[PDB]
Order: sequence, then C-alpha cells, then structure tokens
Amino acid sequence: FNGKKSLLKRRLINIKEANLKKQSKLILIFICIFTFLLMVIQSQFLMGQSITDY
Amino acid sequence: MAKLLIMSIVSFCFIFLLLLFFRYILKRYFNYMLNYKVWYLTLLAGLIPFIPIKFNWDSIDNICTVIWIVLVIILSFKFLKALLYLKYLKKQSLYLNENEKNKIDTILFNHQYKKNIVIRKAETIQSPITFWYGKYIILIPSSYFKSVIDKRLKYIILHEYAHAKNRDTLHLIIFNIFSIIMSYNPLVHIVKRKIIHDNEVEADRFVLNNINKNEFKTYAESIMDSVLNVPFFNKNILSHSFNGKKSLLKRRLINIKEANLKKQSKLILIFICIFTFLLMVIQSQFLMGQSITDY
Amino acid sequence: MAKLLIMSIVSFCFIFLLLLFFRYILKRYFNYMLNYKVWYLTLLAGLIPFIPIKFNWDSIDNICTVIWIVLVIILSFKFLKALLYLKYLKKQSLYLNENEKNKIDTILFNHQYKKNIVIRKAETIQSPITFWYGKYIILIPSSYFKSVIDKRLKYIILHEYAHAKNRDTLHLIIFNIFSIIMSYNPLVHIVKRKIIHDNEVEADRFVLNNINKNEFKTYAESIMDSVLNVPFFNKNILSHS
Ligand SMILES: CCCCCCCCC/C=C\CCCCC(=O)O[C@@H](COC(=O)CCCCCC/C=C/CCCCCCCCC)COP(=O)(O)OC[C@H](O)CO
Ligand SMILES: CCCCCCCCC/C=C\CCCCCCC(=O)OC[C@@H](COP(=O)(O)OC[C@H](O)CO)OC(=O)CCCC/C=C\CCCCCCCCC
Ligand SMILES: [Zn+2]
Ligand SMILES: [Zn+2]
Repeated sequence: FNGKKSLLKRRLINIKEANLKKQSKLILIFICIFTFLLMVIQSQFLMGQSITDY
Repeated sequence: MAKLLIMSIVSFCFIFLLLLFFRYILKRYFNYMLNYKVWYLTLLAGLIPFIPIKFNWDSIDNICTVIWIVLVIILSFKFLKALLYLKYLKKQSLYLNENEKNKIDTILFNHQYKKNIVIRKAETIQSPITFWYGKYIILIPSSYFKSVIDKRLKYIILHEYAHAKNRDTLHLIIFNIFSIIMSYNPLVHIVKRKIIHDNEVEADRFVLNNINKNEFKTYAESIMDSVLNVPFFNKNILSHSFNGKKSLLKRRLINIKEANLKKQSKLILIFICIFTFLLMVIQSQFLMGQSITDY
Repeated sequence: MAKLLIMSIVSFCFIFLLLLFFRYILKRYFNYMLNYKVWYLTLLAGLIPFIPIKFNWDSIDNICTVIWIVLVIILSFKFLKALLYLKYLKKQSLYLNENEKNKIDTILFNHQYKKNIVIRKAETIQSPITFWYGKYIILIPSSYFKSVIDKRLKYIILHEYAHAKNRDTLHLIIFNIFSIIMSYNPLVHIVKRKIIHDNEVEADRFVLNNINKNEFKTYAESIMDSVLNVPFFNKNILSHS
C-alpha cells in the first residue's frame, strides 16, 4: 500500500527470508580477477596525454 | 585538451556498467551479497587515462578549465560544512554509569568484541547516530537508559555496532573526498548513494543472526516504531543516521502530523497560470520555426 | 531538422524551471498548495515554436529521425500490456451484499456523496486498488468485510473516495499518452512522479479533515500496518495502489 518501492520496504522484504547462506569469496574472487584483467585490456587499448606536446 | 576528460568519462562508465551487470544475477538467483569494497576499483580504473603513459572549437576547453575548479570549491564547502558539525557534535558527549554499562555488556559480551571503538551518551539529538574520526563513535541519548525498561536497547545498540564492524564510517569519508576532486562525472554520485543501501542491508542480517525467530518478528515491529517518532535528518553526509532517509513515506507522515487546513485566495492560481501563459507568448513572439518553411 | 528538436526541448525547459520555483517557494514560506492541473501547460508551451508558423549535419539529422520512431513504439508496447492487465481485473470483480452495503451506507451516511462512481469487491488481490475506464472503480479485497472489528473500512473508504472525486486517474491516462509521443525530452517523463507524489498527499488532507482529532493517531497507525504486513505490486503503473 506504500506509494512505491523504497528502502524501508526493501529492508522489510529481506527480513522475511533468513539469509542462511555461506556467501563464499570463491565467487567474488572469480569476478574480481576477471574484472581486473579487463582493465588491463582497457589500458593497452587506450591511453593518451598532453605530455606529447613538444 | 579536455578530450582527456571525455576519455575519462568513457572509462569510468565501462567498469561501472560491468559491476552493475553482475549484481542482478548474484542476488536474483543466488542471494549473495556483493562485497561492496570492490567499488573502489571503479575509481581507479576510471582515472587510468590521466597517466601520461606515453606508451576555435577548443575555446570550450578554455571554459571547461574552470568549471572543474569551481565545482571543487563548492564541494569543498559542502564537505566542510558537515565536517565542522562533526567537530561540534563530538565535543558535547559524556561517558556512562556502571549500571548501564553492566546492561550493555550483558547484551554484547557474547561477541566479546574488539573494544577499540567507543560507547558514549548524549543529552542532545533524539536518535542515536555514528561517525568515525579515528575512534568509531557510538552516541546515544540519556533518555534511552533512564528508560532502563525501554527494552529496545537490545536491538538499537547492536545495530550501531554492526556499522562499526565493517568500518562503514571510515570508507565513507575517504570516498567522498576523493570523489570531490574527480567532480566531473555524475555517475560517481550514483555510486555515492548506492553503496549505502548495501551497508544497511548487511546490518540487518547482522542483527537477525543474533536473535530468535520469535524475536525476529518483534524486532521488525520495533523498527517501525523507531521510524515513527521523529522527523528525519541529513545533517552529516559524513555519517550514518538511524531514521532511514529522505523519502515519500516519511514526508507524508510528517505532513499528516502537522495541521493542514487552509485555502489560498484564488488569485494565486488565476494569475500563476496567466503569468505562465503570457510569458510563453512572449517567448514565441521572437521564437518560432520548422524546416517545412524552407523553400 | 535538428533545429526543431532543439527548439522543442528548450521551450519546454524554460517554463519548467519557472514553475518549479513557484511551487517551492509558495509552499516553503506561506504553507500553500498549488493545483497540479497547471502542469498541462508545459506540454503546450513546448509545442508552440514547433508548429510551422512564423508568427556533418546530414548525419545528425538522419539518425535523430530514427530514434524518435523507435522510442514511441516501445513505450506504447509497455503501456498496452498494462492496459489489458486492467481489463483482467474488471472481469473478475463482483458486487457486495446488503449488509456490506449497509456498512458503506453508514460510513458515508452523512457524506451523501455522489454515487456515479462504483464500489465492488474481489478475492484476487490482498490490498485495494483503483482505476478509471470511464466509471471510477474502487476495488477492495473480498476478505475484508467479514471482519466485524477491522476498523479499517472507515479509513479505506474515505481514502479512496477522495481519490475518485478528483478524477485523478483520468488525468494520468491522458497525461501518459502525451509523453508516449513526445518521448525524448526527459523532463516530460519526469513530471509524472511529481504528479503522483502530490496526488496522494492531497488525498490525505481530505481525509483528516473528516475525522476526530483523538483518532488522528489511529489513522496513522493503520497506514503503517497497511505496508508493514504486505508484499508489493505495481502491475498497473498507470494506476494508484
Ligand atoms: C545522472 C543522473 C543524476 C540523477 C541522480 C539523482 C537521484 C539519486 C538516485 C539514487 C538512488 C537510487 C535509487 C534507485 C532507483 C533505480 O531505479 O536505480 C536502480 C538502478 O537501475 C538501473 O539500472 C538504472 C539506473 C540509471 C538511471 C538511468 C536509467 C537508464 C538506464 C539505462 C542505462 C543502461 C545503458 C548502458 C550504457 C551507459 C553508457 C552511457 C538502483 O540499483 P539497485 O537498487 O542496485 O537495483 C538492482 C537491479 O535489480 C539490477 O537490475
Ligand atoms: C541531460 C540534459 C539535461 C538538461 C538539464 C540540466 C540539468 C543537468 C544536471 C543534472 C543533475 C541535477 C540533479 C537535480 C535534479 C533536479 C530535480 C529537483 O530539483 O528536484 C529535487 C528533488 C526533491 O523535490 P523537492 O525540491 O522536495 O520538491 C517537491 C515538490 O513538493 C513538488 O515539485 O527531487 C527528487 O529528488 C525526486 C526525484 C524523483 C524522480 C525520479 C527519479 C529520477 C531522479 C530525478 C532526476 C532526473 C534526471 C535528470 C534528467 C534531466
Ligand atoms: Zn544503519
Ligand atoms: Zn491513495
């Protein structure tokens, strides 16, 4: 009956399902290492600067 | 020259989208919390283009040159305003009576936590709040202990601890300042806000993990009352408050509490509309046109 | 033709900002509300320089055309799906019994309010909703009437009645259509939120005015419970929950 979804409402929703999960770092790591490599790629791909201006 | 900025904006948005991308599934299908610390990487990556790796139309840059500077200056103010408040706030506190301490300890000894953070009382602000400085300060009004049989102490106290544990109040400050210099890309503000929601969710988990289920129900009910009693605040961006945040629901509650019984004399609308209209007429007097007219 | 795009956007934003100043100040300092109807005039203004009445670029122009076309098509699709959702709800509704009618009568007895709008019930949804069609339909859960002591009925009825009185639902319908077509100026979409925000506030003012001071807190408590104990849905985003 609330006008629209917001924070108080979201919190109450989560209160209904116990988060009985072992949220192992395994997953975050997989993403984090992937992510980092992509920034590496971004670098080879593109850089520039004004230091060139002889 | 500002071509660099454009490059910067693009890089930022790239990583930004990447994180947002993953999140959906991780919660939607697996109910995982994403450990928010990952977000610092967006900033880093976004700024890589500034490194001199080495391995007319530009009038606009003559201008963008100072847009940067001005924004920083304004933000310097914004930031400091809050910081100064914190100066003020901190110095007004006091330590506590043993009996309260005994109660407090009874609640929390179970954790036997790393007590290198601090508990103190207040004679000022209505709701308990927290911020960092270098000490991890938890501050709560005296009315709550004088009301020794309030019971809700059981839950309120723990909540604050939960913010203390991940050092939310530390990161927040740093993050803010750093972002201020890179004032150029509004997406960073999305992030500035977004991060908050996660912190609060985690805090709720934290609490539930320390109580019964019968109690869960009770707790949830107590939160609602904790929202009810007062107007909210935005006093310290460099802090976390208790009443959740600026919102529609809250605004409506505030108004219903206040008297609201009067008509404004009709002219106000009669004229505001006339006014608006004449001006658009004027706008038109000079401005109109479309390509079909171009024989 | 880029020029026309630009003009339309600019014109709209000009007035838009003007209006915002007024509302803020007027409420902030003198405690008054403005009747939201004025907002239609922003759409109008935005389309004046637009009509062909005077009283490199090639690429830019070509693409702009294409985007306009697609935006309208997809928003319409979204809108239409919702529209039949509404059809569904109507089909499934039913009238109430005599005593239930008698309860309504009591609540509205001294109100003697216009009866050219309709009150009906269904088991389909956990909380009441309303919509327009042309008949002003108020729908409540069929599970509520039997509760001899809910003391919700009183408040729920006035709340909705009040919404019905101002024909707010109609305005949203048409209003949305115009933004469906003029899909590109983000400001045009944004104003929708403002309309809703106030529409509900105003409704509350109405209700409070019809109840005892001693129960003001009662009303408020129910408002909270109405949220606390329920899941959220927005299938009909064109309607009020
Ligand atoms: C600049 C704005 C300033 C105003 C802010 C002031 C207001 C401050 C706002 C702060 C509070 C947040 C309120 C929440 C509102 C909201 O809808 O924003 C949500 C993001 O939605 C988007 O994906 C869209 C968000 C982006 C907004 C624009 C909409 C368009 C999106 C399409 C972009 C995708 C295309 C990619 C290419 C981008 C390159 C340009 C919030 O994220 P989350 O809660 O994690 O949801 C998870 C979701 O289930 C997971 O699905
Ligand atoms: C891209 C070109 C744009 C050209 C225009 C120049 C501006 C560019 C700079 C952009 C960022 C500035 C951010 C400030 C926004 C101005 C609004 C502004 O001044 O509004 C501020 C606030 C609060 O309104 P208030 O003053 O209390 O009066 C409300 C009154 O009762 C009733 O009135 O809006 C919200 O936070 C509610 C937003 C709800 C809408 C839904 C979500 C999307 C977020 C809205 C944001 C929408 C996103 C913005 C997109 C235009
Ligand atoms: Zn918190
Ligand atoms: Zn309503």
